[PDB]
Amino acid sequence: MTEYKLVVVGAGGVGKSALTIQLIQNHFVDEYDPTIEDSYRKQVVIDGETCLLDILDTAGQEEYSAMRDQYMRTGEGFLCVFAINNTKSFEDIHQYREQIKRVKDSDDVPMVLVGNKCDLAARTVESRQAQDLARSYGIPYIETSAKTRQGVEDAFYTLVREIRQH
Ligand SMILES: Nc1nc2c(ncn2[C@@H]2O[C@H](COP(=O)(O)OP(=O)(O)NP(=O)(O)O)[C@@H](O)[C@H]2O)c(=O)[nH]1
Ligand SMILES: [Ca+2]
Ligand SMILES: [Ca+2]
Ligand SMILES: [Mg+2]
Ligand SMILES: [Mg+2]
Repeated sequence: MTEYKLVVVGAGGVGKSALTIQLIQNHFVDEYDPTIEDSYRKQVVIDGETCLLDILDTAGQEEYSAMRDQYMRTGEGFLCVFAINNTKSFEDIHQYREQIKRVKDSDDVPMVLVGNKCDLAARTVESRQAQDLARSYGIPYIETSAKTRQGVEDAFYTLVREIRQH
């Protein structure tokens, strides 16, 4: 069956693990345990196609930035996550996109911009600002909440649909 290699990237604490675990395991991780690098696999049907999602949950702590090159080489599609209550995390997106662009030597890498924690009211990144960033990258913007599950499947499945346009 077709396999899709997804990689979830973004600053520390934005909810990469919580999103991935919500998708794969259907529960919300409330506690905060920083990730080094974990892998998840699951067979799922997306638009009629049985496929295997292979998902890499990466480190947001800058200490582990040396590991990015390796996972960017291997990944087919990138979920670029910030939190809508973390302006700095939104600004950090560009450094991830730029490295992906270098490593892939490509301006057309399958990606989806994700504004997570949309259940929280302390928003400092408005939808339109993120829409604009995604537009400049040629990619979709989707808001999510790992806590409520809002948008979670949509974000990951959209990334599969972007890889398929590639
Ligand atoms: N309210 C709310 N809290 C969230 C959401 N996603 C994550 N959190 C919380 O934010 C904290 C960090 O989540 P986590 O998934 O561990 O972030 P991370 O991006 O994987 N961290 P790291 O980069 O260090 O591995 C946790 O306490 C988690 O419960 C969300 O959608 N809504
Ligand atoms: Ca829980
Ligand atoms: Ca692009
Ligand atoms: Mg994590
Ligand atoms: Mg503002």
